[PDB]
Amino acid sequence: SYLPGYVPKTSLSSPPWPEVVLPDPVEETRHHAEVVKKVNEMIVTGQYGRLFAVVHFASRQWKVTSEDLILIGNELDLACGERIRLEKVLLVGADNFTLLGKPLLGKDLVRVEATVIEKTESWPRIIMRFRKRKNFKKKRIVTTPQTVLRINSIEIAPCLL
Amino acid sequence: FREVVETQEGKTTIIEGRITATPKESPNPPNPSGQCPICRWNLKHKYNYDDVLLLSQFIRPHGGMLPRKITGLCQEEHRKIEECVKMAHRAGLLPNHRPRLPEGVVPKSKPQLNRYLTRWAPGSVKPIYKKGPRWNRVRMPVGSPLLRDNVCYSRTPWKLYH
Amino acid sequence: VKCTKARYLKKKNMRTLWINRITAASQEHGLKYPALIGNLVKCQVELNRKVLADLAIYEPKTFKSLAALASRRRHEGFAAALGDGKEPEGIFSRVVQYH
Amino acid sequence: FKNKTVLKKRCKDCYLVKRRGRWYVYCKTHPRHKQRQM
Amino acid sequence: AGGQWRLQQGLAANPSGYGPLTELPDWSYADGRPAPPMKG
Amino acid sequence: GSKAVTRHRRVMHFQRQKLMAVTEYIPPKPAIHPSCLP
Amino acid sequence: SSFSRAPQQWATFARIWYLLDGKMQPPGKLAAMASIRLQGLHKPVYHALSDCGDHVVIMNTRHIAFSGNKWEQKVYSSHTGYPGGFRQVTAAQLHLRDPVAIVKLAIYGMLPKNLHRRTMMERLHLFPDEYIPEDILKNLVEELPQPRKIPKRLDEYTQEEIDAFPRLWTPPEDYRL
Amino acid sequence: HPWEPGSFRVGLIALKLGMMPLWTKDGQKHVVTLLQVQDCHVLKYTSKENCNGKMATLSVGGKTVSRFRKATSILEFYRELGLPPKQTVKIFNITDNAAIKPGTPLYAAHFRPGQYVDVTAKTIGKGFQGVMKRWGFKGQPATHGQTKTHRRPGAVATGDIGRVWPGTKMPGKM
Amino acid sequence: TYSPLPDDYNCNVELALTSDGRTIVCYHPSVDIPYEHTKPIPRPDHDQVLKTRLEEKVEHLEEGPMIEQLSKMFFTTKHRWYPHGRYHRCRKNLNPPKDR
RNA sequence: CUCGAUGUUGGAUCAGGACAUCCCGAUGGUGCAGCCGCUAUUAAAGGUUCGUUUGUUCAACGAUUAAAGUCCUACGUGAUCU
Ligand code: FES
Ligand SMILES: [K+]
Ligand SMILES: [K+]
Ligand SMILES: [Mg+2]
Ligand SMILES: [Mg+2]
Ligand SMILES: [Mg+2]
Ligand SMILES: [Mg+2]
Ligand SMILES: [Mg+2]
Ligand SMILES: [Mg+2]
Ligand SMILES: [Mg+2]
Ligand SMILES: [Mg+2]
Ligand SMILES: [Mg+2]
Ligand SMILES: [Mg+2]
Ligand SMILES: [Mg+2]
Ligand SMILES: [Zn+2]
Repeated sequence: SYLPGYVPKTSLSSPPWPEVVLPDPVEETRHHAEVVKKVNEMIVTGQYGRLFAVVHFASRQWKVTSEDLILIGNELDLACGERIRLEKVLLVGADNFTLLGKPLLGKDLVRVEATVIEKTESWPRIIMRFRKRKNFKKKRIVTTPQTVLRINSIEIAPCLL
Repeated sequence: FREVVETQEGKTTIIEGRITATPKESPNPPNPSGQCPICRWNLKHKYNYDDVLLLSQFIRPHGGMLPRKITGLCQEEHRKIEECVKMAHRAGLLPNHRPRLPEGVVPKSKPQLNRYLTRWAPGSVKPIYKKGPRWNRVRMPVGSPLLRDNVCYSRTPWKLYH
Repeated sequence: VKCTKARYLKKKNMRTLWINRITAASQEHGLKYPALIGNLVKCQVELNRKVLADLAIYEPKTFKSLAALASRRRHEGFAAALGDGKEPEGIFSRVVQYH
Repeated sequence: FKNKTVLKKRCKDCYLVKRRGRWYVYCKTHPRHKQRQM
Repeated sequence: AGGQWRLQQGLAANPSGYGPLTELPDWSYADGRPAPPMKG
Repeated sequence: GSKAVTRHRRVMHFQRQKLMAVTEYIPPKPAIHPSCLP
Repeated sequence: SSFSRAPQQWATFARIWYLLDGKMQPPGKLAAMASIRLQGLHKPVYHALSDCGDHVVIMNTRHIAFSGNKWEQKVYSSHTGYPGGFRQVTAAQLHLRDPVAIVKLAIYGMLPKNLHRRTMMERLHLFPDEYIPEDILKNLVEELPQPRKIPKRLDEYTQEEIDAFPRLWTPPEDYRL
Repeated sequence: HPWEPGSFRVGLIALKLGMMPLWTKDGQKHVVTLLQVQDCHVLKYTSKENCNGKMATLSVGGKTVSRFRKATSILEFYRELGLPPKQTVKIFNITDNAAIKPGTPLYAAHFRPGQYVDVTAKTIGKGFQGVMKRWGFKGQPATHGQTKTHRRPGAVATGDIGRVWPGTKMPGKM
Repeated sequence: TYSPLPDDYNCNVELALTSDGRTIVCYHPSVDIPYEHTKPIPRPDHDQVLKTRLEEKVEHLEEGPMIEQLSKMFFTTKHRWYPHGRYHRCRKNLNPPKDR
C-alpha cells in the first residue's frame, strides 16, 4: 500500500504550507456570473449610499468622493466654474461592493464629474544651493501654478454583464 | 533480538541467552532499488533532528547509536542520524532512552535550560567573550552542517551560524 | 539649504510610511507585503501605494477584497508553476491585451 | 601535557581522544607522550 | 515591483510608459466635447 | 601602492573579487546519488 | 461607521493588550513579535509621532529556549563605570540570576534607538511563570500564536502515529541490542 | 518559641558611654566600650510577606526625646503605641519564631558574656578633608623647591582617557 | 469550499469577473457580531442617623510621588510630566489649523 | 595632523589597563626518591623592599624579601610639583 513516490511522514516530507485546491473553472464561471448579476441588481435598484473612486489624474492617483477637493499641481487651461469628467477611474467602491478596472474601468460603467473652483499659485518655494569653502551660493524662489477641483458626483450604471 | 540473563542460585551462576521477538521491516518499500533503509523509503534529505519516530529505530535502549553494519545504513546517512540523535537527546526528545545508572546513584539537581539544534556538548563550549569586528565575527553554530543538503522549502537557505 | 534638500526626503519618507502601513494591513489578512503588491500587478490592478495605504485605513472592506484577490492570484501562480502545462490559465491570471 | 598544533602518536600505547572540545594524546606507558591540541 | 512581469506580457516595465493608463485623455468636458491634447 | 608580485596575497579589486566568485567551478551533480543505486 | 467624532477617534487610537507565551520559544522570535506591537507597526494608522503602541504581556519567560549552544556562548556584557567594573556573563548565568532579563534585553535592542524606546518598555509586562496579576489578566484581548512550533517528544506520540510510521529495517534475530 | 538552628533574634539600640580597661586572668589588657541601653522598646513588626524582602523585620527604638520636636505623623504613631518618641529607630531582620509584640522593653541582659556582636553607628564627622587625611595620600616634600604643592592629590588620571574615572579618590566630606 | 481569506472577522468577500473579463467585481457585505459571542453589560455595581456628606480624599501629593502615580497610571516615563519653560510654552500654536 | 607653539630627560604625586605570571592558587610532564629545581597548561582578585655612587632611565654594589615581573597609557601624569 505504498506508491513509488511515497514518503513516510516526517517534518520535511511535505512542505509546511497547507495544500490549496482551487475551484473547478466550469463551476466557478457559473458562480462568477451569479455574483456579477447580484451586484448589477444592486446598482439597478440603487442599493448603495456614498460612493468613492480612485482616479488617475495629472500623473497621480486620487481617492475621491462627492464634495471632495483636490489640489492639482499645474494649470489645466479651464475657466473657473467649468465642469469636466474624470475619464481614468481605476476603482469605484460602495459599502457592500467594489469594482476594479484592469487597469481602467469602462466609461459606460462609471462617470466622475468635477468643477474648477480656483486657479491660483503655490506659496513661494525657496531653492537654495550651498557648498562650503567654494564661494558657491545661489538662491531661487519659484511659485508653481495650481488648480483646485471639486468632485461633484460619482455615478455608476448597471452595465456589469 | 537476544537477551542475556544472569541467574545466581546459591554458589552457582548461570549465564544464558534467549531470542526475543524481533521487529520486521514494513512490507513493500516504495523504492526497492534503494541501497539502504533511508533511500529505500525515499527519506534522503527529508528528516531532521526532531523526527524521533525515524531516529529511534537506529538507537540502543539507553540512547546509544547502533552499528552501521547492523542497521545497513550507508556512511553518509549513518553520520546524519548519529548527529540527529545527539541533538534529539540534548533537546530532551528521547526521555525513555536515558543512560543506565548504577544502583544507588541519584543525579543531583541541575539547572534546566531548554535548547534545540545543539551541535556541541554544553560543557565543551566556552563563552564568546570577544565577538570580533563585523568582518571577522565569531559566530554561534546552530544545527549541523551534515544536514546542509536537506530539502529547503524557503527561499532562504538554512543558517548554520548565528 | 535644508528646506531645499528636504523635498527629496519628504517623498522618500512618505513612500516608506505607505509601505509600513500597507505591510500592517496585509499582515492582518495573513499576507506579506511583497505578495500583495506583486500579485496585484499580475491582475492588472495599478493602484499605487499611496491609495493602497488610504484604502487600508478608510475602506477596510475594499482592502480585504484586494488582499483576497492578491491571495487568489498567488495561489493560481503556485498551481500553474506546479503543473506541466496541462492546466489552462487561471481565471484571474488571464491578462487583458491592448493594442 | 605539551601543547601541539599537530598531534602525533609516539608509541603503540598512545591513543587519541577528543575531550572538552579538543583532541588529546594520552599514554599510560609513557606519560611524557601526553599532548594537547593547541 | 512587477517590472519583469510586465515585460513578459509585452508591456512597458514601468506602468507610466506606453498604454492606456498614460496615453488616454485625463479628462473631457462634461458635455462630451473632447479636451485639447495633453502636452506630454 | 604595492607591486604586482608580493610576499602576501594582495587584496583584489572588488570587481575582480566578484568575477572570481561568479566563475567558480561547479561540479556535475547526478540526479540520484550513485551510492543509492545498484 | 456613523460614530460621533470623539468616540470614533477613541476607538481607532485605543491601546490593545496582547498575550504571548514564551514556553519553549526562542527569545529573539518573541522579541521580534513584541517589538512590532509595542511600536504600533501592526496598525495601518501607524506613525512615529502618533504614540499608537500596544501593551504586550509575555508569560513563561523562564522557559525560553535558545537554539545551538547559545546558553553557553552568548555573553551579556556591562560596565559599572568604575575601574575594573567590566562584567561579562553567559546567557545561562544571567537567566538563573534574572528570569526576565534575556527577553527584556532582546526586545530593548530591537526597539528604535530614540527617546520613545523607554516609554514603549513601560508597555511591556514580563512574567517568568504562568502567574499573571489579576488586573493584567482582566485587560487582555488577544493571545498571539507562538512563533516556534514545539516538537513532540517520543513519549508524546500516539500509538496511531507510531503505527503509521513504517519500520525501515530488519535487525538480526541474534543481535543483543 | 524555642530557639532553632537558623533563627535570627532582635538586636538592641544603645548609647556609647565611653571606654574602659579590663584585664583577663592571663594578664592581658583589653580596652572595652560601655554601651548603655536607654529606653529601648520594640516599636513595629512587619511580616515576611509585606517586608519586600526575604525575612520578617522588627523595628526597635532607643532613647526618649521631646514630643515638642517631632513631626505630627511620628507623634500619632507613638500615641497609638503608648510610648514617648525615640531618637533613633532601627530595623532588625528576624525569623518568624523570634517575633516580639510591639511595646516590649529590651534590656542589656538580652546579650550574655562570651557572645560576639556587630555594632553599627555613624562615624565621627570630619567635614571636608584633603586627600592626605581622607585617603592617606603621601603628599609632596616640604622643601627642595616645591611650589605651593605639599598636600595636593597630584595626577588624578592618565592623559589618554581624557577624563576622570568614577570612584576616583578626591578631597571631600569625611 | 475554497476561500482566499477567512470570512469570519471583517466581511464576506466574493470575487468574480465579468463575462468579458475586463472588470473585477468584489461583493463584501459586513459580518455582524453574533449575540452568542457577546457578554452581558455589567450594570450591577445600616440605619445611619447622620446625613452622609461628600468627603474630599484628594490629598495633595508632592511632585515626585505625583509623577510616579501618573506615570504608573498611564504607563509612561516620568519625563512627560515635568513642566517646560516659558520659551517653549509660548512657541506652541494655540489656534492650530483644523482639517475636519 | 600640529611651527598665529601638540612644553622637550629622570624624579615626586596618583595611578588606569594588557598577561607574554616575578610571588601567592590549581594542574600535566620530568633525566620528578625526598629537599630543591626544570618545562608546560590555567589563574591578573592580592602583592611585588630599603640603601652607597651616578642627572640619569639603566648598570654595579650592600642588606633584605613569598617576590623584588614584562609592558601600554602623548617613551601615563609640569594649567599638580621638581
Ligand atoms: S544508499 Fe541511499 S541514502 Fe544511503
Ligand atoms: K610645531
Ligand atoms: K647622586
Ligand atoms: Mg524611490
Ligand atoms: Mg603598481
Ligand atoms: Mg564634625
Ligand atoms: Mg610628608
Ligand atoms: Mg615661583
Ligand atoms: Mg610652600
Ligand atoms: Mg592656535
Ligand atoms: Mg595600578
Ligand atoms: Mg596566561
Ligand atoms: Mg611622558
Ligand atoms: Mg598636563
Ligand atoms: Zn606513548
